[PDB]
Amino acid sequence: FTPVVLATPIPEEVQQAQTEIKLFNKWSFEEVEVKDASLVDYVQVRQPIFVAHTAGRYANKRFRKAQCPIIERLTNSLMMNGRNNGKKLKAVRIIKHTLDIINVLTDQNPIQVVVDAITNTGPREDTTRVGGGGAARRQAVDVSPLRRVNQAIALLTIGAREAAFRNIKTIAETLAEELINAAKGSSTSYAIKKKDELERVAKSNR
Amino acid sequence: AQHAVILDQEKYDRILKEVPTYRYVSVSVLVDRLKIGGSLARIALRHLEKEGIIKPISKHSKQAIYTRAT
Amino acid sequence: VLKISTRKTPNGEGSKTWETYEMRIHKRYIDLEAPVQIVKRITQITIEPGVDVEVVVASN
Amino acid sequence: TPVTLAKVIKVLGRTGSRGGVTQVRVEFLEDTSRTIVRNVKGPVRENDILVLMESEREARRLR
Amino acid sequence: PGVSVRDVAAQDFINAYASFLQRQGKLEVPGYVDIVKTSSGNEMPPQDAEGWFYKRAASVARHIYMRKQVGVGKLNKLYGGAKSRGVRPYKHIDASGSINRKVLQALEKIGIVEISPKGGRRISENGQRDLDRIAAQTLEEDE
Amino acid sequence: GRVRTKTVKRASKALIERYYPKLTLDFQTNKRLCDEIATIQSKRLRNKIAGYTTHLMKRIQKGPVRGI
Amino acid sequence: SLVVQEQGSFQHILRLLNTNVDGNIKIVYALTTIKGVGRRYSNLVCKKADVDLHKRAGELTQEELERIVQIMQNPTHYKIPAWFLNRQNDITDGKDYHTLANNVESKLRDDLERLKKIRAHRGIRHFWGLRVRGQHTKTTGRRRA
Amino acid sequence: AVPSVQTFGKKKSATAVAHVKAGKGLIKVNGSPITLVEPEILRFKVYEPLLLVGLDKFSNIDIRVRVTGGGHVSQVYAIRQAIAKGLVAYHQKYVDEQSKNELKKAFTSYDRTLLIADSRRPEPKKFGGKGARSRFQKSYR
Amino acid sequence: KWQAKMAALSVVDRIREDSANDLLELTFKDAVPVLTDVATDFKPELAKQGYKTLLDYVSILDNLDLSPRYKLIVDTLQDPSKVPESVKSLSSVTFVAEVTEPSLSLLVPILNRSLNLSSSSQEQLRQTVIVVENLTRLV
Amino acid sequence: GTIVLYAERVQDRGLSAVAQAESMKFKLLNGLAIRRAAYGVVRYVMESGAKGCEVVVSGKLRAARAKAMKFADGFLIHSG
RNA sequence: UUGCUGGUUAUCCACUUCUUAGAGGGACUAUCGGUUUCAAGCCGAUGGAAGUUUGAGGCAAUAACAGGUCUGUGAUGCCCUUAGACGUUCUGGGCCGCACGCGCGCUACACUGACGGAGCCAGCGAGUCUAACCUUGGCCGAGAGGUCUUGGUAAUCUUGUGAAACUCCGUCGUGCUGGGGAUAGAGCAUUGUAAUUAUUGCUCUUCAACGAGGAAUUCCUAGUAAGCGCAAGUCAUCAGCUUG
Repeated sequence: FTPVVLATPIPEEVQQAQTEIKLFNKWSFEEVEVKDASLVDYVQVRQPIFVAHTAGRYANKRFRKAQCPIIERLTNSLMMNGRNNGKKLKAVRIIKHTLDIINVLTDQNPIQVVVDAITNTGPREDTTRVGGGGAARRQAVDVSPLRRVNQAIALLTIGAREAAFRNIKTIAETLAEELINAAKGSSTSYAIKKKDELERVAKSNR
Repeated sequence: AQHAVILDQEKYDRILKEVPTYRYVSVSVLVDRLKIGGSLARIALRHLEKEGIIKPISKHSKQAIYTRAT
Repeated sequence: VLKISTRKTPNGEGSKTWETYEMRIHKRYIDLEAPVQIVKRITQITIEPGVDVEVVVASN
Repeated sequence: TPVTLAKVIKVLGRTGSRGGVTQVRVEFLEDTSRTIVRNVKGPVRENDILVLMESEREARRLR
Repeated sequence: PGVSVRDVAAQDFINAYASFLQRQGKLEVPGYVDIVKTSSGNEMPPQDAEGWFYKRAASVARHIYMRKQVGVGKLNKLYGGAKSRGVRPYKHIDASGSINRKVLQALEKIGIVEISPKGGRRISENGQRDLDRIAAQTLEEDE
Repeated sequence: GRVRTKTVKRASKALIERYYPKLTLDFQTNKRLCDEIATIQSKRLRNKIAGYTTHLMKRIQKGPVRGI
Repeated sequence: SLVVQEQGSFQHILRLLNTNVDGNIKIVYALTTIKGVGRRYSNLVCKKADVDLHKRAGELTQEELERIVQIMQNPTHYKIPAWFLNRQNDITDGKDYHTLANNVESKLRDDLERLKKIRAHRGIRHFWGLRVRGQHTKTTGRRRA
Repeated sequence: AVPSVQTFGKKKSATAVAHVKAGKGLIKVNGSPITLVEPEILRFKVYEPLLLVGLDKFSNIDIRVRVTGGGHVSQVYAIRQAIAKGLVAYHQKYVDEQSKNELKKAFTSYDRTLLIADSRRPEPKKFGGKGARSRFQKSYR
Repeated sequence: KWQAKMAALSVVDRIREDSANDLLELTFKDAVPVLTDVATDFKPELAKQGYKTLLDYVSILDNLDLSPRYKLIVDTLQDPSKVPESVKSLSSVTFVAEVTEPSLSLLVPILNRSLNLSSSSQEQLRQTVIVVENLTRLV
Repeated sequence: GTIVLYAERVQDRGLSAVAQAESMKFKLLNGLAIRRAAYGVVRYVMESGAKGCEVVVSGKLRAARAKAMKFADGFLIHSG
């Protein structure tokens, strides 16, 4: 593809990818596209990135959070339960291995699996605790799509956290089976369970 | 201690016969088949890449990833 | 910057409010090559209330 | 399972006691010119597309 | 080309030079190897007991290659990690000084490191020679 | 909130009331006129008074402003 | 590393120093169920006895176990220096012992009576069952009785 | 004297000074090539100048970056800012204005603060809490 | 440099080809450890040629007692992972011939390795001490 | 011989807080009534071309309970 | 084959980008659009190092509280005592005493981990004149520490404080387990006139509850919460505290 040799030799795989197409850890960003209407403009494939780390100021405005690339936003939600606050390099390792496991099981480009897991796990209807006379009757409401992406990322990663806790599976594998089983949503995953519980409670209280 | 550790004779044939057909294979999967502790799963993961059976796609310790050979 | 942090209160009652006093101290140094008369002239002169001058010789 | 899409055309304000619900006017994507008023749960703005799981219940105010 | 030890990744070089020091044999290991803890902020002896002194010796030879000089105490500050003080919070604790000083004397005995002026210990000519030579060999191995 | 106090507004008003030529519509030149013809004891207050004079120039030049 | 064939010489729970040891765990940490030997002592003993540490404790041919017992209860003879021992400079011999399994509690009880007969404050405090090392006892230690 | 510039890049307390001169195409960090930048996840974070813009334009120039301050992560953002700003300063002073515009346009079209320093600095903490915003836990009897 | 050391190894093989063995046994005694240091060089080509030079150079030694042993012995002089293996095989040799300078000079680096190593077992330390005692009382 | 004391009459000696405060204190120790003494201080400071003066006297004054009286004139700032 | 990586408080020359600190500049919500009693303003984009009052503070009104402090004061009224003292000093103890209840915290319940090598990166500080402070370097010791010198009244030396979490390679493999390190025993050192009611540090041994915490309840909106250590205050020694 015409590699260039310069005095500090950059390896041919680094030039191979990174000069022409600005693909991921190594996975493409032309294809995958979102398979749901809106949840476009709130899942931010293309802009592509090279690593899922960025010191990005997405917090100081009301909707700049949607410009975070969806892999980095899922990466950011991994570093919690207290002891793991901070530690984003661990989180990039977990995402990197999760994407590679997802390429092994169901060959199928892993950013498609991740984006389809976001579209298939965000609750389309939820519930709010209105007063209604003290013993607060709960009323059903619709949801905004940024809230759907928010809740989908929290449901996925909290399912992986609860699943990887105290068993021989690492967290890249529980993220892998959670993202796979939520992708073509199999309702054995934690996230599809929680999503349909939220929708059946809001269906009961509409 | 829950029938998961040592080296036993039938498990060598069970590793050489059933680690093929495994799409994704790692430490945790060689544990998770009601079988080996993680220590001999790591030993057998290095041994099944020594010849034949598995391709490593991803290297780094605390997450082994291996795939079926072709 | 010399900082001294102390409680505001002489007793221990009240919400714990703290107070960071500080004294700034600025230094300079000028290397000259002067004859000993002109040394004496510039060393006695430039007295100021609140400036400290220290003059040394022999740059070895 | 009847899904529906609807574009937010005019956000009307905030309702609910604690204030997290949004009064939204939505115009349907498929078979348009029919606008309704829904209560959404999260952060919404105009030119979104809501997913309406049941399409005919026009909400007005929450306490 | 011309290869310094700076042109090699650190763990690759330290494995190559530590395996070389292992194999070749000019050792002077202290004898209290495999009884010693390498720190007071540690819990166990080093898990690579047949070895690990060549590991520390190789890392110290790379560490004096990259600086003007280091004494014993900077190696004790470097190789000492955090100590779990029981139920009290953790703290930085320096490593074992006899380990690092006998590393420095064991390297000084084989001509790698010489006691410099301005204190400390320096890399010498027959240290730079050998370290750049095996750095070129380590980069050669991956051809 | 960028509401400007009565110091900025009354000094800006008084600067336009006696210097309407000299006081164009550009901030960077009114910034120098408030340095020349007024004595303002700070740089930040100078920039604020100069910005409000430029603002009142911008709305004088499309018809009158009540007061000035 | 490498897989080994290993016919049925492996044994589960094995009796030494008058107690049981789980054969299904690695030797250095399987010997610590014996009282009086911990992680460091067992590590050094299993080094001095020329034992491969990558062995499970059930593998362990009886020459290795006999060496382990012999070094464990004669430790100054096998150059475990003096300071690696929990009964140095005793109070009757002035030699250094290493109290092993069903002896170590005995020596602790012996130690206690040697205070308690002498009526020193640490002994009187041990016999009341209160805190001994000068801890505050107002707020802590409330379910130990 | 070769046509050479010097630039710098910063993050929270990390600074990295680059010397960019004419040469054969070596990129060095502290003496060591840029393929040795480890934490090793953020390696492709520091490659991003060298291939947002083509791996040529580094063919004829030599970059040496020296880093100081910060930690293992903020230093990588410092040195990628150093490489990027140094390349656009070398193109400003010696090549021409238009090619400098094309590099700056490519970097700004990506912009992980590649040209502009990250303006965030740590907040001073206050009394009554372990942080800047946080407080100590109170009891209300 | 390694090419100059390859040249020196080639001319050492030239001298070992040329001169007679009984004259060469003094230089055997002198030249075992330096060829050990060359066969333990990190550069693998220099290591292979320093191994081959040592192999031929011990193969000129006229000893029927250590004649099948040689291939292992320089192998033990190559890597000290074989020093636990080498003493147990060095015990099983019927030492009927007098052990002068080269027959002992080919042996005693192996014994020094089994002495100084921390990797060596107390069985191997005992065997090596027994060997050096009977080898001092064998001459 | 290495330390030289120099007197100096201070100038515009009403515009110092220390001079007026120890003046007020002596006039009170001698036994002036409190309002009179404080108004003498405040008027002598405003005569000296001040911009303002505050004289605050706390304590018990012929009653058992402590009070305070703020005798002021002119304009004083408080913050900055 | 030009080359690459280093060393040399002066072998010289030049420079001030990085560092320092004097004097200045810079942002005023500038420009544009929307909206608005087309006022004050508000909302979005562009440009910008900076567009929440740019971020954080310091100062902070009137009137009060029977708020707290007579144990900060040679601030202080009135009462009490003043030689068998309520003054002052010395010796020993106590403020640590333990069926229990409450508040601030530290360490944990593990594999997003523990341990073992290896990588290796800060910022605010503070430091010895009638003295023994911060301590590099060399030897001794498993360690804590010891000993001989050296540098520094400090942008100079300690100190690039080579800090910790973290990163890589491994051992462990889900087991109150190698998570956890309480409790208790023996030994070696340091500070001190004096260490027992264990000052503290180190080594070996002992190996407790704790499997994510009920009712309740705290703090928090961006370099912020949280994790992580470092310096200073106190200090002969001792930080699980506070200030940064």
